[PDB]
Amino acid sequence: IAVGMIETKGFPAVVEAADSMVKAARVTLVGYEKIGSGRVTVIVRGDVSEVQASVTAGIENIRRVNGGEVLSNHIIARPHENLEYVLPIL
Amino acid sequence: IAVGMIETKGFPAVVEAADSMVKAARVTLVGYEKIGSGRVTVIVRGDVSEVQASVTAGIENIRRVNGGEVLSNHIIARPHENLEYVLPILEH
Amino acid sequence: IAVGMIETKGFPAVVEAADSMVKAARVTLVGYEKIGSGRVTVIVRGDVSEVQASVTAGIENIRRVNGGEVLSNHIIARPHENLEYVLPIL
Amino acid sequence: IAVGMIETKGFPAVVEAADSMVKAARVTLVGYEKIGSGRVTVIVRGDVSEVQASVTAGIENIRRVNGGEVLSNHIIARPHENLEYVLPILEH
Amino acid sequence: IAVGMIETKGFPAVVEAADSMVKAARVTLVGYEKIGSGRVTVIVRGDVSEVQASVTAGIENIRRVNGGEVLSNHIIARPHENLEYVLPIL
Amino acid sequence: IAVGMIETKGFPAVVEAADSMVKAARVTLVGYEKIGSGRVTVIVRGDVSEVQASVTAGIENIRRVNGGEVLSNHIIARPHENLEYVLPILEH
Repeated sequence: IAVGMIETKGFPAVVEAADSMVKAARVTLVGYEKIGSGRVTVIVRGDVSEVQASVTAGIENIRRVNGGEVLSNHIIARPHENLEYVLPIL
Repeated sequence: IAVGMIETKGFPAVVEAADSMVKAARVTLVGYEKIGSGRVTVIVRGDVSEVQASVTAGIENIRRVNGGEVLSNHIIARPHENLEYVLPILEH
Repeated sequence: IAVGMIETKGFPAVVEAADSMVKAARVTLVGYEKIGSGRVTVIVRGDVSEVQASVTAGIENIRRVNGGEVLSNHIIARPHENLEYVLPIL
Repeated sequence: IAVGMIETKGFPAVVEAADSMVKAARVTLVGYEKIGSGRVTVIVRGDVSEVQASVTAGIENIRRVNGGEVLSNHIIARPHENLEYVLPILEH
Repeated sequence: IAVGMIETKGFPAVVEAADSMVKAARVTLVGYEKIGSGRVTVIVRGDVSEVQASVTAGIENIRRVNGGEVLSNHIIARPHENLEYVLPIL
Repeated sequence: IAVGMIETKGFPAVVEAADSMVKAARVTLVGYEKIGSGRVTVIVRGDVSEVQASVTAGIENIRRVNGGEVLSNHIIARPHENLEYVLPILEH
């Protein structure tokens, strides 16, 4: 039920973030959010330990990306149920 | 009928803001608004006291966020009814 | 029939602009316009003297906003009827 | 069949532009176009002489606008028909 | 079957680009693409020699535009058929 | 099942990228993605060898483009299935 997010400047980087994330750990990819300014976020759910593993992987592997830039990242272990239908984290 | 808002630059931050807000106090998260340029606002309604507690929590918990940035925040204790049907400050 | 507009960088500020506007004077709020770049405008109609009162209030009260920034503001006392259905001022 | 355009950075300015244009001369306001980055263009059609009078008025009246800024302006006296169905320069 | 494109910062300039393009040569205007950041592209098709003529005209005439700014331009003489329905070049 | 992407600042560049990619090798152009700020990505799928040949060609041919700029590029040889239904990397 944890949520993990990686926000990049650039689309290719966000794809590699996503790929690496789902490969590293037992997490599933649920979201891809654009907010303009080149800022795109990919979002996964899973056990916190796994989501935690997945996010670490994504951040590491983005430096493999020519032009890759990570803007922010975050994990929430136990997100409130109210978030599930306001925010595209589902 | 109070309204609280936190505007961040970055999406993960806005999610923490939201999570923190609804956890800290008895308030309902009613929305999330993009206006471009990375700027996204998370919005809650509740008793002023609870909204004030939600906003304070969200602001202080965003500093935990790697790459998190808070651009603005605001509370209106008693917003005018006119605002509800022009501005996205009732449930989306 | 006057039109008053306040444009801010930031959404919360635009809400406070709106709130203050409708509270100060006999004006009604009709519009909220986004043009990107963080630029959002709120728009009211009413008697010029009131719209005038309302805009003054909104500009004053935005400094109460943590992160508040006013970009522009304007009043038109007697807007042409052609504007009403091209521009979201209605 | 002339076309006149004024592009501003800021929405209130574009409204003044439009107001000024249709007041100064015998022209019709046919649209308003956003392309991002605050950039919004107001567009009119009319006789070249009237369009030229509209645009001049709009530009000079925007300096009245607090925070107003004009980014570009242009007139085409006799625009090619091809433009009408690719570019938003007939009534929106 | 050639494709010619002119990208400006600003809308009025893109209109003058378009106008000049279709006037200079035997080319037809097919596209107007926005990608944000003020960046708008107009797109024509025609014989390469004509498209070539049309693009030269558009670039020259944009300096007539108060506030005119050309960001990029390009011609492809013989674009792959796969481009026609992925990209708004048709 | 490899994926190749080229992200440009500017639309004409992205068209050259695409043209170059599908011409250089046996790959299919599956999309074009805007994320704002001028940033547009062109995306192909194919055998890794062909995708690698497509991307190299596109990058080197964009330097021909007047005003062309490449912001990022990337290839994933064996992308995870999960990506296909969250990210726009199957045909648009």
